[PDB]
Amino acid sequence: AVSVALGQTVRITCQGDSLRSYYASWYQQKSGQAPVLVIYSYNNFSGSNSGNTASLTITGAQAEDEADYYCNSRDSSGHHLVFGGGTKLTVL
Amino acid sequence: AVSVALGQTVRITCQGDSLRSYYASWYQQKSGQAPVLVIYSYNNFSGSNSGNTASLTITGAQAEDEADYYCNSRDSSGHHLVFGGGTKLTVL
Amino acid sequence: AVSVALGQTVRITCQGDSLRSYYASWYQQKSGQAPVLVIYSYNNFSGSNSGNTASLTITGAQAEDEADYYCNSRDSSGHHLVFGGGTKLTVL
Amino acid sequence: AVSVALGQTVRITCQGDSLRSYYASWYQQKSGQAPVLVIYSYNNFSGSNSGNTASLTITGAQAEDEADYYCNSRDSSGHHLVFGGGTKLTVL
Amino acid sequence: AVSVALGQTVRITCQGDSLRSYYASWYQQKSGQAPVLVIYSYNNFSGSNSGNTASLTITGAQAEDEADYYCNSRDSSGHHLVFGGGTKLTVL
Amino acid sequence: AVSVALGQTVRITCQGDSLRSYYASWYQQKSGQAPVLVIYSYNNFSGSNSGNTASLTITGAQAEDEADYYCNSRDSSGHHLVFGGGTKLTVL
Repeated sequence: AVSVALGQTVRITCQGDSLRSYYASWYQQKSGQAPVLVIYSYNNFSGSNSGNTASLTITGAQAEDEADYYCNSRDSSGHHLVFGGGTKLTVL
Repeated sequence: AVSVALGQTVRITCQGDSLRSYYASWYQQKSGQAPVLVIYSYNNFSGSNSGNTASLTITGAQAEDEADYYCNSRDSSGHHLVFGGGTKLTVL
Repeated sequence: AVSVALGQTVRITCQGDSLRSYYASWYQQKSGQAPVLVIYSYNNFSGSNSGNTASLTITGAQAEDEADYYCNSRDSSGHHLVFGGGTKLTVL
Repeated sequence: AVSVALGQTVRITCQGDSLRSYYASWYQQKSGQAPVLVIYSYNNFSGSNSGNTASLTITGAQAEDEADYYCNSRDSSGHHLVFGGGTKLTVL
Repeated sequence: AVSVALGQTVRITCQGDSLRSYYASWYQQKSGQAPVLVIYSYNNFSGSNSGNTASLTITGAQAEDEADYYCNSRDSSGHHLVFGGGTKLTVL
Repeated sequence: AVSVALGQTVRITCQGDSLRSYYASWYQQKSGQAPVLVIYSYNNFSGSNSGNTASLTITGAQAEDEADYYCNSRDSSGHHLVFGGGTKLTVL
């Protein structure tokens, strides 16, 4: 009569070798990530039956080195269903 | 009669080898990511039955090195359904 | 009678080898990403039954090196359905 | 008659070796991530029957080094269903 | 007649060796993560039958080094179902 | 007649060796994580039948080094079901 099934099957398989060999003297300098962000500063939404998905993301500085080598499923998601105002499924 | 099935099958398979060998002296300098962003600064949405998906993203500086070598499914998603104002599915 | 099925099958398979070998002394300099963005600065939406998808993205500086070598499904999505004002599916 | 089944099967299998060998003197300096973010500073949502998913994320500075080498499922999710205004599934 | 089954099977298997050998004198300096965030400072939601998922995250500075080498399922989740306004599943 | 079964089977198996050997004098300095966050400072939700999941997280400074090498299932979760306004499953 009714069958409601919410399933998520995530099968991730990685086979790899990361061999990193430095045989000689080296120098790395990635210094100085100081972005100055000044937003909406130093200056002189929805109604009754609705569905609203709003995202504000502010990041000053992000820096990834030698990372996420294999099968990086970070922050994975699915089927975002933002319904508003009343849902009705009916069979007669 | 009713059957509502929300499924997501993610099967990721990577087979690789990353061999990185430096046999001689080297120098790398990626310094100086200080973008100055000044937005809406230093200066003298929706109604009753609606669905609204708004995204504001501000990033000052992002820097990825030697990253995400294999099968990078980072921030993956699907079927974003932002419905507003009342949904009705009916059979007679 | 009613059957509503939201499915997403993502099957990604990569087989590769990244062999990077430097046998001699080298120098790399990618310094100086300081774009100055000044937006809407230093200066003297929708009504009742609607669906609105608005995106504002501001990035000062982005820099990817030696990244995303194989099968990069980063930020993947599908079926964005922003409905407004009331939906009705009816059979008699 | 009714069968409601919410399932999530996550099978992640990684086989890899990360061998990192430095045979010579080296120097790394990634100093200076002091982004100055000043947001909405120094300056002189939804109604009755609704579903609302709002995210505000502010990060000053994020820095990942030599991390997430294999099978990184960090912050993984699925089937976000934000329903509002009353749901009714009915069979006769 | 009714069968309601909420299941989550997470089977993670990693086999890897991280051998890190430094045979020569080295220097690493990642100092200076003091982002100054000043938000909504120094300046002169939902109604009756609804489901609302709101997240505000503020992080001053995050720094991960030599971490999450294998099978990092940190902060994993699934089937977030935020229902509001009264649910009714009925068979006759 | 009724069968309601909430199950969670988490089987994590990691086999790895982390051998870290430093044969020469070294220096590491990661000092200076003093982000100054000043939020909503120095300045001159939901109604009757609803389900609401709100998270506010403020972290001044987080720093992980040489951590979470294998099978890190820290803060793992599943099937967050925040229902509001009265649920009724009925068979006749």
